[PDB]
Amino acid sequence: TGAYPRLSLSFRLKRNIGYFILQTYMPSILITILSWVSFWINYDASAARV
Amino acid sequence: RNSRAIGVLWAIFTICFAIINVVVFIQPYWVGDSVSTPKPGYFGLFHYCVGSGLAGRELTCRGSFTDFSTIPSSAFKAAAFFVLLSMVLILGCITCFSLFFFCNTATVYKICAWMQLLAALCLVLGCMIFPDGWDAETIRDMCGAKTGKYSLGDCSVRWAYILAIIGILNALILSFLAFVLGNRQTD
Amino acid sequence: DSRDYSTELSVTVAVGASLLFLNILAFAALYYK
Amino acid sequence: FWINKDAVPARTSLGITTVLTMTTLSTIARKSLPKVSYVTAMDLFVSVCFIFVFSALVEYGTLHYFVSNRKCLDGKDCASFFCCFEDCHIRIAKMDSYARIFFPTAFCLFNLVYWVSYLYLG
Amino acid sequence: FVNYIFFGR
Ligand SMILES: *[C@@H]1O[C@H](CO)[C@@H](O[C@@H]2O[C@H](CO)[C@@H](O[C@@H]3O[C@H](CO[C@H]4O[C@H](CO[C@H]5O[C@H](CO)[C@@H](O)[C@H](O)[C@@H]5O)[C@@H](O)[C@H](O[C@H]5O[C@H](CO)[C@@H](O)[C@H](O)[C@@H]5O)[C@@H]4O)[C@@H](O)[C@H](O[C@H]4O[C@H](CO)[C@@H](O)[C@H](O)[C@@H]4O)[C@@H]3O)[C@H](O)[C@H]2NC(C)=O)[C@H](O)[C@H]1NC(C)=O
Ligand SMILES: CCCCCCCC/C=C/CCCCCCCC(=O)O[C@H](COC(=O)CCCCCCCCCCCCCCC)COP(=O)(O)OC[C@@H](O)CO
Ligand SMILES: CC(C)CCC[C@@H](C)[C@H]1CC[C@H]2[C@@H]3CC=C4C[C@@H](O)CC[C@]4(C)[C@H]3CC[C@]12C
Repeated sequence: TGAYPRLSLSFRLKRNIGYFILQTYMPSILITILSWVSFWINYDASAARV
Repeated sequence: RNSRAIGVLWAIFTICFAIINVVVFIQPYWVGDSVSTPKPGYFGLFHYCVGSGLAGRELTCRGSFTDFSTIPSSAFKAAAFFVLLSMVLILGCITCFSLFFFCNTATVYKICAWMQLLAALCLVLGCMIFPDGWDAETIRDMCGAKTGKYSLGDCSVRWAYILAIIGILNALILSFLAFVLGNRQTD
Repeated sequence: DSRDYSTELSVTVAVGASLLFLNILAFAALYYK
Repeated sequence: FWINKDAVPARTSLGITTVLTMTTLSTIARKSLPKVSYVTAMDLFVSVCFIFVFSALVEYGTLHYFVSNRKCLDGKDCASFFCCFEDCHIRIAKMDSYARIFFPTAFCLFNLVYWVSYLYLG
Repeated sequence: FVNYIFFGR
């Protein structure tokens, strides 16, 4: 149809990484260290390690 | 006679020391402003209350150790952190008071001799780092630009800082008392 | 109240000195009897 | 702590299940808020509880490992007066004996300090 | 409790 004016108001948003540290990253990490406990348990305790 | 009373006295007074330690930790009243103040209000380790002074000197209290973003300066963060460490350690002994009934007495006396010494060291380090924080924009605004790094300026010391200083001295004396009780009572 | 903090410092110093003197008295009674 | 040392699967199940319960409780507690990027009182309480149960689990792990898979100065001496070292295995086998009173009184102290801190000065 | 007193100490 033709040429039209335009204005644009743009924002840049940076996500605050504090919620995911204390909901996703840190529980998964601590689950990983707890999973490492199986190495220290005796080998013959199959039920506990498994 | 000697042991069975001195131990109870030391335990009771250690409970009192821990009580005053937590009290000085959570009390906002640390660094006030005298009559020569740009703005009214008091200041704490992590809780600053700045009197607006519009009509009824209402204070816009803001700040909490639960969020470091609200704390003005990292020096205050370190001071609160080390006060928390000291309070954790003294609470570790008041936890360990039940452990006497199982383990050897002299060695656990020495355990809180040492861990009282670490609590005293943490409280000392926090108390000397606390003056470093008097440089943020908040302190320079409410208490005046005369305030600076290790410079009180127009600010005034409230009861909490001197309370922490006597708490440091008391922690040292308590550690020495625990040391001598552990060492001598074996003989 | 204005900006009067001297009473608080005085009473806090008094109770602190009293407690410190109590601890030093106990220590003195211990380490040399 | 009151279960026998040889009941390895039972105690392991207790510890692992408790940490899963703490994680689930943390999630369902924090889903009752907006997605704020700071800690709250409930998050702090849940964190301390998780620390307690994790301490119990690693305590049992240490017990199982060490039991199964392995065997000047006015004071006359300066080290004894201001240090300590007489072997401090000694009483590692006794760990469950006095761990039954360390953890509950630690938890009671934490609860006392926590509630006194919030309910009055806040 | 029963496991404590009748299988342990
Ligand atoms: C978020 O995302 C968005 C989207 O991706 C992103 O947006 C881009 O942001 C950049 C700026 O950072 C925009 O680019 C600028 O555009 C300016 C406008 O240029 C056009 O119009 C020119 C006409 O001049 C008149 O424009 C208006 C009236 O219409 C008014 O200001 C005056 O009357 C003025 O005279 C026109 O000349 C220009 O021409 C293009 O084509 C010619 C060739 O044909 C070429 O020679 C030009 O260089 C240009 O490509 C264009 O059509 C523009 O002025 C501005 O210029 C920058 O560079 C010059 C030097 O080259 C500097 O002098 C000037 O100060 C600027 O720095 C710049 O190009 C871009 O358009 C946005 N994206 C879109 C799709 O619109 C945001 O930035 C992102 N981030 C955040 C957080 O916001
Ligand atoms: C007796 C034992 C005592 C232990 C007691 C432990 C004490 C626990 C308090 C810690 C410090 C709290 C204050 C500082 C951290 C919290 C404040 C904070 O915001 O931190 C963010 C990242 O870190 C954070 O989220 C949090 C970092 C600290 C987390 C510490 C974890 C504690 C133990 C977890 C247990 C595991 C189970 C818990 C999960 C179920 C910063 O990022 P961000 O730029 O986006 O913000 C910018 C802003 O614009 C929005 O916040
Ligand atoms: C049982 C022992 C080991 C526990 C010792 C640590 C406890 C007492 C500590 C750990 C985290 C601490 C809390 C951390 C943050 C805040 C926010 C502040 O605005 C008031 C104090 C308060 C609410 C603290 C109270 C004491 C606290 C709960």
